[PDB]
Parts: sequence; structure tokens; C-alpha cells
Amino acid sequence: VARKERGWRTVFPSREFWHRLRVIRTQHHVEALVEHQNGKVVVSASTREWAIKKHLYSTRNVVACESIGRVLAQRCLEAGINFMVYQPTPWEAASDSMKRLQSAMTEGGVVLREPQRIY
Amino acid sequence: SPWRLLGALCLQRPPVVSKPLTPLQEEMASLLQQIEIERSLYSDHELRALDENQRLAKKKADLAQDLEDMWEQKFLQFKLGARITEADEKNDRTSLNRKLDRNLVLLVREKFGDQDVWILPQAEWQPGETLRGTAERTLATLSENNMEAKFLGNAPCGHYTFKFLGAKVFFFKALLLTGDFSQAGNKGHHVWVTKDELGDYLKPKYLAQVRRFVSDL
Amino acid sequence: DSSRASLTRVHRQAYARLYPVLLVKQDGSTIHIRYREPRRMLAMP
Amino acid sequence: IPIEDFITPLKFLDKARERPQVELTFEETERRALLLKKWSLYKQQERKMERDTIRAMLEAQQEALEELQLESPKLHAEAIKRDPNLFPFEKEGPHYTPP
Amino acid sequence: RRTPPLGPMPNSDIDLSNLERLEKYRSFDRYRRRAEQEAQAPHWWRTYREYFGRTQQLLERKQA
Amino acid sequence: YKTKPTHGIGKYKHLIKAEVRAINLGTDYEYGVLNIHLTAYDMTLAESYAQYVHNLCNSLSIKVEESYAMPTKTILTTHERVVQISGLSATFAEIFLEIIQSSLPEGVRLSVKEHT
RNA sequence: AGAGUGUAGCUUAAAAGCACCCAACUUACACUUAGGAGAUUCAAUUGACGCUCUGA
Repeated sequence: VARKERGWRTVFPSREFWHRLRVIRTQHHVEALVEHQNGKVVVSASTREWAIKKHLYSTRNVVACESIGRVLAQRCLEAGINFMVYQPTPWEAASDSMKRLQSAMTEGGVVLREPQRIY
Repeated sequence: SPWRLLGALCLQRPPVVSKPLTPLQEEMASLLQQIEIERSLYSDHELRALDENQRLAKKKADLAQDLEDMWEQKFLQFKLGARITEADEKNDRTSLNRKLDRNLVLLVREKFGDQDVWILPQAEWQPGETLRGTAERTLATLSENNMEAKFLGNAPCGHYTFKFLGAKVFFFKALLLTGDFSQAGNKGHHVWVTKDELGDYLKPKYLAQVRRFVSDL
Repeated sequence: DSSRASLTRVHRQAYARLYPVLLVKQDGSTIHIRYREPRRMLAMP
Repeated sequence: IPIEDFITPLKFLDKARERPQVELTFEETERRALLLKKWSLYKQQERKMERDTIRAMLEAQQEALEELQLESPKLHAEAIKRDPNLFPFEKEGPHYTPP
Repeated sequence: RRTPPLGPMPNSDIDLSNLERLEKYRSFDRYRRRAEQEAQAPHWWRTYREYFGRTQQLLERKQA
Repeated sequence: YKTKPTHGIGKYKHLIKAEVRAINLGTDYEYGVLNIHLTAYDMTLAESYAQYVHNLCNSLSIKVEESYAMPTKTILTTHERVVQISGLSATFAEIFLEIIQSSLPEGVRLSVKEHT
């Protein structure tokens, strides 16, 4: 029922969501965020974290993104969050590690598409 | 202050022979030849080898080996010029063919009175002389030959100033195009050095620091 | 460092085989080159 | 005249049937992977070496021009002057067998 | 009637005479990174944010 | 707006340069445009060495105007690659040329010829 | 002998981020994608290990 910021049509990304999944792939680390429109990071999962980093071979590969997708999805089911928006750039859309990340999220339990606002 | 005005030069030989490969470069080169073959597209040499013996099997059922054999024996005809005139000599330090795959540097004994120093070859300049022309005069003076070198610019390369009367020492860098180095068994003490003997022949701080502008590769 | 620009491969894809045929122009100077029909040595008269 | 030679020859179309077979094993691609990994190691160490040489020699020549400037204020003006002998500058690549 | 800016203007310190000597954004992603960093900084104009807003561990971890 | 202190906060055309002899005047000296021809009997060593030159030049902050190639010749075939360069220093002429000298693979020659 | 000292290239980063390299698309570059390598000199804020500058 709550408002989404409907506007922002000339600017990337759109602010029309309640929760956004924002992947930050650095040189060394894959990072995954779940945010509000406020910018309040609700649920994160980075490989800069000893609980997940030590079970990985390399913190940047497709295995790192499937791992951070399983871990992020399990962390978000227990936060009462079931609907994100993931809006990628058209090269990051067609990357293998984000297709593997999205398949990890959808198989985890999270639908990557928000329901409409009830007016 | 009376400055003892000193110019010099650091002479270079470009290697005519290429360096040998790393064994890791051997495995990578072999791998690139394999995967290079794997993506090629029907060379006529095998079209004149593969289907031709199929058609000869069809004719016998009812020459590429000579080309390869002639190429093999003609490969056995011309012996290669050996890349190592380096270990057989082992003491021809004055000769220009001491090494072939590395750079070679001219390096001359000088006997002074207060000193007695093995020195990268110098000259004495005049304020009327150009520093590049100081090094050009340095070329055909000390060796007494008919070489052909080549400079690059009036930019210097390495400066070292020692006193005991002020002084300064300027190090340029030349490059041998060719050489008509006549009578290589000179009375002078020029020695060609790869890199390692420069830390052997040259001890002090004005001479153990030449290799930081010697093109080491 | 005379081996950096040597570890190559044909960067095209519509290319046939090439073979490491040693070439001499006139001077007894052998260079490894790739040419059609696997020759071993060359000399230009 | 804009005539180049990147145009592909027409014969490379029809008989493309000599090698459709590309099969390998596990350990062949493992050793191929170790060659790419350790070869990027080797090449990275190489450009660390060359970057060290450009840094060392470039600071060497800048320190040299500073000392030549402060010990001769009429020679660093001509040390910057360029040579007209570097228009037709050439060097052929190295060989194997000396003549 | 120009009035002078209150704080420092953006795009001031990078504004040089030789832009072709300045290395550029080769991508879209780097501009998105720097651009989000400039979004999060406190500014002096009116912005959207005003209105809508030990050693053994590294030892065993490195060996681990 | 023209009277507000944030006037011209959104302007950008001074930040894009949306648009030959040598410059050797009195102290700051630099070559004009150049040409570096690479001739070889190999497409591979000439193309790949032109790559190594071009990535050196981008790794040493040099304007590289073009990197085109010249047509071949019926002879064996001789291949050429032209990698243009504009603007060097006194030290950087020497230090820049010594690496191109000291990195040639096999029999491929150079040229520091200029334009026209 | 003294002085300045000190995280991988750079950091008023605290084991990070940019830098960097190979492979692929590109003539090539660039983008992008797949990978790779990385470090807080050694002991108790302090001394001693390595570098730079000034000395003989």
C-alpha cells in the first residue's frame, strides 16, 4: 500500500521499489545488499566476513556469487523480506555471475520482483 | 669554486641474437601452437596430403612424404650459426662477440696518481664544447677504431660528483650501430660486460650505481 | 626481453595453418616464421 | 588510398570439415589452466620489472638534469634541445645465427 | 546579478587547461561509483536528502 | 538560476574537449606527430608487437592518434603496422625509445619517421 | 656517523578501495565478461630490521 518513489525517469536506477538488491563487485570481493528507499541497508552479505570467506576458494568468481546468493537469500527470508528488485546494467544483466546470483536468490525463496502498489 | 669538468659515456651493444625462452614460455608456446592448430581452417598442404592418399587408396582399392623428406634433409644441410660464441671464448673480454643475447658495455682501466680506478669511459670537456659533442669526441678517441655508434638525445642518464677543487661526472648513454673495431687486441683495457661483472669490476658508490641506468632487461 | 611479442597465436578466426619455417634472407640469419607447406629453411638468392 | 588487406580470402569457406573434433580431458584443461594462471603470474612479474626500470631510469635522468642544471646553467637549456638526427631512426629486430 | 557560491563548487579542482592530459572515465561503472559517492556527500545546495531523509585472528585466518 | 549561488552547477561543455608541427619553443620541448612502421613477414609478431607498443603508450600517458596498418606487398608478403605518437620529453625520448629497441622479438624493424 | 623514516604501486583505508596482469570481443585501443597475484620489517606505545638525505 505504501508509496514508491514513482518518479526519476531520466535517471538510472529507478527509485520505484521498497527493497533493492544491490550487488557491489569490487576487485577482490563480491558484496550483496538489501536496501530500502531510504538507503538504510537492511540485510547485507559480503565476502568481507569470516563466516562466509573461509569456505570459499576465491572471493571473486561465479562460485562467490552463487554462495553470496544462497547466504543472502537465507538471510533475507529470516528478515521478513520476500520481494526485492534487482535492476542491472545491460552488461551486468548478461553476466554469468549475476544470472547465477539470480538463480541462487529465486531458488533460495526470494522473488526478485515487487508486487504493485494498491491504490 | 674550480669545477673539474668531466664528461663521459655508457656504451651499449644491442643483442643481435634473441634471448632463450623460459620453460614456462616453452609450455605456453607449445600450448599456443596446439590451440593455434585447433582453430585453423583447411591448409592446402594437408589437402595435398590427406585426401590425396584417400584417393590413392581408392585407386589401389579398384608426394607430400617426398616434400617433407626433402625439407627435412635440406634442414639437415644448412648448419645453424651457433648462438654461443660465449662459453668457448670465456676470456675474450675485449672482443665484441663475448655475448650475443645480452647487452655489452665498454669499460676501460684508468691509471691515475692519487687514484687507480677501473672506469666507465670518460672525457674532459670545455665550456665551448657541446655535451653531446663531448660524447661524440669521446667515441672515436679512446678506442682508436672505426666504429659506428648512435646517440639518442642531449638528455643525460646518470650523474655522480666526487671531490677530494670541485668536480662533477656526467654519464650519457650511446648505442652501437655497427663497428669497424680495428685491432681488437688493443693495449687498452676495454672489457665488454653483460650486467654481472659491472658489480665485480666497479666497487665504489660512483661506480656500483651505474647499473641503475644500464638497460638490464 | 626479446620474447614478449613472440608468444603469439593468430588472432583471426578465418585463418588456415601456419608452420614455423626458418627463413634466411642472404646472411645466414635464421628467423622463425610461419608459412604455408611446412618448409624447414629458406634462402633468397 | 584506402586499400587494406584485412579482407578475408574467399577460399576459407567451403571445405571447413577437417577438424570438427575438439575433445580434451580433465587434466589437460587443468594443466592449461595452470599455464594461464602461472603465466599471468609470470607476465605480471615482468611488467613489475619493466615498471621498476622506467621508474628507476626516469628518476635517474631527472636527478641528472637537476644536477646538470645547478652545476651548469648554460647546459640544461641545451640538454632539452632535440636532435634532427631522429627523423629517420631505425633498428632491425634480433636474429638467431650471426653472419 | 551574479552572487558568488557559498561553499566550493563541484568540478572545480579537476578543471584544468589540459583535459587531454587528464585520464578519463573509460566506462559507465566508474562514473556510477564516483557519482554515488558525490551523492552521499554533504553539500551546501538543496538536495534530495534534506527533504526525503587480534593478531592471532589474522594469523590463523591467513594460515586457514 | 543566474542569480542563485548554484549558477552553472550543471555545466559540462568546458569538461569535454569536443573538437601538425612540433612544439619546441624555449623550455618545454616536444616532438610533433610521428609514425612507427612495423614490417614483418608475420602477421602475428607485427600485430602483437604493435599491441605491446600501444599498451606501453597507454601505460605511459601518450596521445596515440591512430594504430592503423598498411597494405601488404607481393614479394613472401611484407606486413606493416603504423602506430602514431605525439608529444614526448627530452628524457622521455631516450627512455621511451630504449624500450621499443629493447623489446623487439625477431627481425621486426622500426621507424621513428614523422608524418608526410 | 647522524637525521627522516616504514601497509602490495597510491592512500589524514582500517587487513579495504582503486591501481596491475593474462584470456575472450575488438586491426588495435577502450568498454565489458571470465580468471590471477598480492602486502601492516621482527620483538616487546618502545627498541632493533630495510630504504632515503646529510657526512668522512
